[PDB]
Amino acid sequence: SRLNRESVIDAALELLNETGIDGLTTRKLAQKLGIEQPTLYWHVKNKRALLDALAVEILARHHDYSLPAAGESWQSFLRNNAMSFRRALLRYRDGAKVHLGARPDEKQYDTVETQLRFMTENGFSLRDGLYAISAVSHFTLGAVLEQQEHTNLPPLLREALQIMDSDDGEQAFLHGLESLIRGFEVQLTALLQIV
Amino acid sequence: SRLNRESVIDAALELLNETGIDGLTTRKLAQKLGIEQPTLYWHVKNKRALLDALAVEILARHHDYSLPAAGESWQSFLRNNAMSFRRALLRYRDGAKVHLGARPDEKQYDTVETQLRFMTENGFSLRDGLYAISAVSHFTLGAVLEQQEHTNLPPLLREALQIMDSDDGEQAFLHGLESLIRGFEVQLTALLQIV
Ligand SMILES: CN(C)c1ccc(O)c2c1C[C@H]1C[C@H]3[C@H](N(C)C)C(O)=C(C(N)=O)C(=O)[C@@]3(O)C(O)=C1C2=O
Ligand SMILES: CN(C)c1ccc(O)c2c1C[C@H]1C[C@H]3[C@H](N(C)C)C(O)=C(C(N)=O)C(=O)[C@@]3(O)C(O)=C1C2=O
Ligand SMILES: [Cl-]
Ligand SMILES: [Cl-]
Ligand SMILES: [Cl-]
Ligand SMILES: [Cl-]
Ligand SMILES: [Cl-]
Ligand SMILES: [Cl-]
Ligand SMILES: [Cl-]
Ligand SMILES: [Cl-]
Ligand SMILES: [Mg+2]
Ligand SMILES: [Mg+2]
Repeated sequence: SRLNRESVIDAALELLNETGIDGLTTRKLAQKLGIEQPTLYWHVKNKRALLDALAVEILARHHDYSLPAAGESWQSFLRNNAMSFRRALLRYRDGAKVHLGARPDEKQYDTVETQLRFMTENGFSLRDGLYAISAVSHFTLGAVLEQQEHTNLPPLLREALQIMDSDDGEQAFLHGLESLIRGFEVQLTALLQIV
Repeated sequence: SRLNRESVIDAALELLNETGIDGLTTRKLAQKLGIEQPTLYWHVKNKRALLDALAVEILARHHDYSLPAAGESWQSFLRNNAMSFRRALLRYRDGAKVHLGARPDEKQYDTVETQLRFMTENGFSLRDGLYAISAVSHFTLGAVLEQQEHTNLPPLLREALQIMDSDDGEQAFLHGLESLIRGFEVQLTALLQIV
């Protein structure tokens, strides 16, 4: 098949949905592409190189709300941004593990920079804006990994689980997301006051 | 060596700190114990069985704040509980991945039940208390995985990272933790009012 970057990644993602991350190997990627292992190696040095690239391509391809709209609030941008991240991470099997393992890369540097600047433009110190972004990010990754990694008992526990299972974990994600955004707001608002 | 449960786990944890989760195999556990693979298999059917057990033993051994103190608030219990979880997950290499992969097990059912009941006793609906517990849990896991899985650029990004690196990610963890607890409080407090 074609072994340009885009084609190698198409096939690696397609494989990831077949095998998950633990089973994704270069050997199996080579078979999928109908090529010998040493041909693939010209293109893809190892699995870590492969994963590094998938993590970025997944976000470039499906993470539509990297940047805020003109006039958008930081409440609404962190909302939309976190929702876009969750969806892009769920679109591929072990998506959040492929994300976790990778390097916030040169090509996304300007995305994350814009975000840190955006947050500083609406009244966050750098410090408190990076904490806001890292918490959203850590909350969203953790919920998505649980959703993905789950792939007689006491009553509350029985009912709680039954309820978590009702939907994908989206209601529990969006609820905690609102708590997190408001917590940030209550902090930002108070300034030097004891809160 | 001894192949009682406690001894098998001691050696598996010791191995996990040597290899991490990806390198932990039953074959290597057998070598570490000085036993043949089929002797180990009598004791430990596979890696998934092994991981299931480590995840639980890690919490039984080092997660000291499963349950709240007499008189403690739900703000302070979720604080202490999340801090105990983070520490227990960091005590072993890829601790959060060993946690993620496992089954909230019969032996911890009563711990998590007590917690769901505790939260309902201080004015949460079951629904809103499970969302509170799952968000703490998802936030803490995600921060711990990032801390663990991280194992020239634009300025804000440069300074932000420099700052994240200053400590282990504990300041960013404890800051987001306070936002999350307050977000919950603002929700719980309002009742039927628009907030
Ligand atoms: C530098 N900054 C404070 C941190 C701290 C800890 C982290 O674990 C991370 C960042 C940058 C953030 C930006 C977040 C952003 N958002 C809050 C989800 C985000 O939208 C993107 C993005 N490329 O669009 C990420 O790279 C991102 O998912 C990400 O992977 C990050 C990340 O992994
Ligand atoms: C049932 N409940 C709402 C959920 C939902 C999603 C989850 O991803 C989980 C739970 C139970 C929670 C309890 C939390 C608790 N805490 C909020 C951190 C906790 O202290 C424990 C514990 N055994 O002490 C967990 O099992 C726990 O870490 C855990 O692993 C959970 C977990 O994985
Ligand atoms: Cl072709
Ligand atoms: Cl080609
Ligand atoms: Cl290309
Ligand atoms: Cl491989
Ligand atoms: Cl002995
Ligand atoms: Cl023995
Ligand atoms: Cl024993
Ligand atoms: Cl194995
Ligand atoms: Mg990331
Ligand atoms: Mg858990």
